[PDB]
Amino acid sequence: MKVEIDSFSGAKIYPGRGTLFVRGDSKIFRFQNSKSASLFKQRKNPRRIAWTVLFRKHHKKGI
Amino acid sequence: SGNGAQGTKFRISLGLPVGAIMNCADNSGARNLYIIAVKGSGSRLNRLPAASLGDMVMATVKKGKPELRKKVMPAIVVRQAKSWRRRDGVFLYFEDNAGVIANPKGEMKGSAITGPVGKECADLWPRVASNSGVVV
Amino acid sequence: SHRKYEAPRHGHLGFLPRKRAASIRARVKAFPKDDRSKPVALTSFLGYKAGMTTIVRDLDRPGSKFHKREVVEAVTVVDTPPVVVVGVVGYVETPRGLRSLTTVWAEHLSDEVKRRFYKNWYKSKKKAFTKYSAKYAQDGAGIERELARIKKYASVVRVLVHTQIRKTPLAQKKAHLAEIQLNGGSISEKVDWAREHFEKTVAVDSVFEQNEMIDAIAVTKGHGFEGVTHRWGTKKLPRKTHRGLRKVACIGAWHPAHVMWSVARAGQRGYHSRTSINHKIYRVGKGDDEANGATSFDRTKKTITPMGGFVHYGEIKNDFIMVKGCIPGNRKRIVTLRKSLYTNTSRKALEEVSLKWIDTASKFGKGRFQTPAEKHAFMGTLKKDL
Amino acid sequence: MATRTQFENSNEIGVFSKLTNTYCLVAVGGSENFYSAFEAELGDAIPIVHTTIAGTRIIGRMTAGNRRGLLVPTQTTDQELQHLRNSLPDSVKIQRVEERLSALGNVICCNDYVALVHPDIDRETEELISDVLGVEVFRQTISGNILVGSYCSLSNQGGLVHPQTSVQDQEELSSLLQVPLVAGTVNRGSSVVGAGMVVNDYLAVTGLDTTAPELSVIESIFRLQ
RNA sequence: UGAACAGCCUCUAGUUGAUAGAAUAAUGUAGAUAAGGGAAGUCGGCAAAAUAGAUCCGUAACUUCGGGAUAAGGAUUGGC
RNA sequence: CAGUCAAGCGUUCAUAGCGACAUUGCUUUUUGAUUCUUCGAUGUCGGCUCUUCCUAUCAUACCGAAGCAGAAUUCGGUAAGCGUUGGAUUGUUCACCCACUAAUAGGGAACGUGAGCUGGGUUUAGACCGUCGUGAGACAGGUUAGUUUUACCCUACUGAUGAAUGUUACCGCAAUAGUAAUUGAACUUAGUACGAGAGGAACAGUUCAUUCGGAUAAUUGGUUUUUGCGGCUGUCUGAUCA
Ligand SMILES: [Mg+2]
Ligand SMILES: [Mg+2]
Ligand SMILES: [Mg+2]
Ligand SMILES: [Mg+2]
Repeated sequence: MKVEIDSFSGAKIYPGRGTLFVRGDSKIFRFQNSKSASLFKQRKNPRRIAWTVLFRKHHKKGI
Repeated sequence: SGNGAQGTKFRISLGLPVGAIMNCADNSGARNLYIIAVKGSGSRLNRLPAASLGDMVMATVKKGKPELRKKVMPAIVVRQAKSWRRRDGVFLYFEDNAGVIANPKGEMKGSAITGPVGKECADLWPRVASNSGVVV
Repeated sequence: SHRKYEAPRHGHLGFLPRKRAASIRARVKAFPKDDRSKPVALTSFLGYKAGMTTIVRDLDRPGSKFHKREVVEAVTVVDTPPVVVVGVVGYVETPRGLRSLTTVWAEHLSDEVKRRFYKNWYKSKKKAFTKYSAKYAQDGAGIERELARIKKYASVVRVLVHTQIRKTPLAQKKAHLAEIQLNGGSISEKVDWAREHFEKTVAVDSVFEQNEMIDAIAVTKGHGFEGVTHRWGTKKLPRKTHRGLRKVACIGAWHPAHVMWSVARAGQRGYHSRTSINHKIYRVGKGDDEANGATSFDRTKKTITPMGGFVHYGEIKNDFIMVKGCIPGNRKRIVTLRKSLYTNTSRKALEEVSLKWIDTASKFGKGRFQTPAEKHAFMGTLKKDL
Repeated sequence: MATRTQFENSNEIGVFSKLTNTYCLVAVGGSENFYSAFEAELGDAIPIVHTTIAGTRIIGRMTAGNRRGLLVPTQTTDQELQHLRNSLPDSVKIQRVEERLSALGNVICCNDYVALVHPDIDRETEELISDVLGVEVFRQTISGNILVGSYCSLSNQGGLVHPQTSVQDQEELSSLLQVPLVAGTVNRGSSVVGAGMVVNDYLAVTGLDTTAPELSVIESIFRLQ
């Protein structure tokens, strides 16, 4: 199997878990759950959502 | 589908009933396709015949070029936008409903496809896979 | 006049009446056909439904489009402690059917099985099978005359067995007792096997093995009184309907001047005994073993229990059967697993199955992690961890 | 020979197969006649690999191949990649491409020396093609057809292009590729020539409905005699 | 608060009256939400949804020249 | 709706398929005829919903015949097990087109079914037009608006208890009753059999799908009084916190 990464939060996606979304510019996004999927559809920036890997990498928290 | 099927297809969750309008992905000059029928659909009282990705439908061009309007022609669904499950269990969906024009044997009226197509459609129709830019 | 448009009948007439089951343990109405050539073995087993999970396996179907490709499938887990053999019974065959003639019990009966013979256990002198054990502890006098009676008569031998409810996380303390048919050897060999196995435990791998198609017999989940729309699946009446719309409009013609039995009506939904056939065993797990949830490809030592335990059930410290798909009944319910009544080839019942990965994430939410070590490695250190 | 073959009824052989000088790739769900054509014509000198790319029977439109290298999309699994690594000779290099257009047979029309690509590919993918295939690259369209792999059939000796192609585009592409090009049809008039057939230095395989003048044009432009 | 004797909350004053208790089946009455499609339902878009204040831009055919007109159609709005 | 007869048709040849002139029937989904029952009232159109029955079988199963070479088709037998659709117009039944499908067969059950619905039509009282009439008014002529009541009783049906079989508990047997699965596509057989060619099968095998049914909730989606967490408006608790 392959363990994919969340396109919004960077969480690990196990097989059969979450959803996938193909945008009209032929780019693939993978969501581990409906929470990150709905934040993506609400167009929030993952650099400003405090629990994401990209936020913690930006803010040097636990790095 | 029916006649021009290259192999079989697993059941995809039906997302396009009769009366649905989808974008027309090819370069044949048509803008949208209006679904009036699904090939191979069964019979149940009050149930609308619905289409999924890779299905061949009967459609009319509601908006587009006048030599394409006001007649029925076969079409092939290439983008579904209703989420369906594969046998590897990913749930996936596009962001719009889209199809292309074809004859009853399945070869495309147009020549190029804009945007992605599904692999369940590209495996089933080789001309769509031939003119398709990206297959996901 | 005739019905204007044809449509199939709502519901199945062969599952009637849709009433509550007589007991919470469903009856095994038929056992596999005996042949007197195989060794003496049980035909079924008892377990408790624990819950469901997913696996990933590589499909082997030579001709499918998903041949030699990974698929993810839903399996359900049945917790099976080793069952305890107490008692055998023989059945002679009469022109009015099968009839039991004697029952010979084991000597020492445990408290969890003799709680089955009581409604108020806490106020009792516990006098059960005391004079029967007094019939024992002679040499043999009142014992092998009944055993030789079962040998001389009794064309069908069945074994009384009982679960070990105290090994499970259930709070019941009162074991389930059942009859399981023996399907090997002659009548004398059957009763000799039973006599040797009195007061002894039989494990689940002695009766089941991998890639075996089995049947699940259980009572379904109860739902109480239900309207006709969800109980039978009839069409909802339109919105501007006076006096309600979750109904059936015409419940019969003028003649015959009675409501027919075939008309769908409201009543009890669920809690019916069902037998679902052709479920493939993917794993016969051992409870005396770590890395139950590990495969040859995963190879991380984790048990089959998910994070936080099975929801509403608990732990799987005993042996278990991983079986493909859905079985009737909800969690914490007794379920009888039975061998197949026929030999199925089908190129699907003969498929050899080797698992790749078993899901052990939490079912009490959107679990991200399979093991607490993996969760700690991903999240780093926290405030509570110093 | 332009060999008449069908893929279970399909007269498009370039969709289901990829033929180079050094190797051949065929789909796993193929008929005995379809395998027997490549086995008889290619012989034992050239390996034929039954492969699946990204879970799809279509492999010719998914992959772009060369005698020096093979390009596969991102969606190709590790089992398929390892099977291709074992089955293929050590000379060829197999490298995954991470690019949005992701259907490399449609995107790329290539031979041993020179390649035509889709105009809008990424620069990293262009450099990856130039590295792995060792092939100089041009971004060009065939009379406005962006899918140069589907709308051109190319070999070392010559090339077949789209029938509705401007003549000026024909000498421009011929001078750019240093091979003679002919506008023609395959499979009783189907426009998609690269999807219609596969060709290499000594073999061309086409659909059964490809007519005799079309087959004569094929053998003339590819010099298979 | 707000344009406002609108709606919502409060002060003075006045009530705390309308048989109650326990459970939460079906079918109701009243209030709601729904993936994908969007009137295919129906005699008929019945019912519901959508729109909504204010500022700026822009506004057709026709006309009894007064209108149509908030036509249609766009953009903005907090706190400091 | 079905017989019988056989002048003819069918190249030739009554009867493969038909069949004139005659003549014997069956049916009660037509319309009449009659007036028996009901006028101290049996709710009179159509549709929606739902069950069952009939066979005079549209499809599916197995067969017989051909003016059956193959493919397609036609006639007939056992057969009612199983299915028989989505729409535009019209209040309609009916009809007529579009389209899918294996097929879109015909009917009954107080012209099934209004204390099941609806109320478009018809069929009150308002109103307009045309024709007729001096007029009041008339018109199976056209148009528009027009209150659809009651079950808590008995039976039936669906589910639920329960006295009495010395008491109580556990494990069972099985009389009787019900019953369920259905249809298609693709690959291959095979461009094979057959045929002069055009054309072009079938059995076995494999992978899927349609309709139906019984469960189930690992995953995905829906639902939110977990009023669980966060945010936001207005007001009130002097502010802050809450
Ligand atoms: Mg209807
Ligand atoms: Mg009727
Ligand atoms: Mg009927
Ligand atoms: Mg859960």
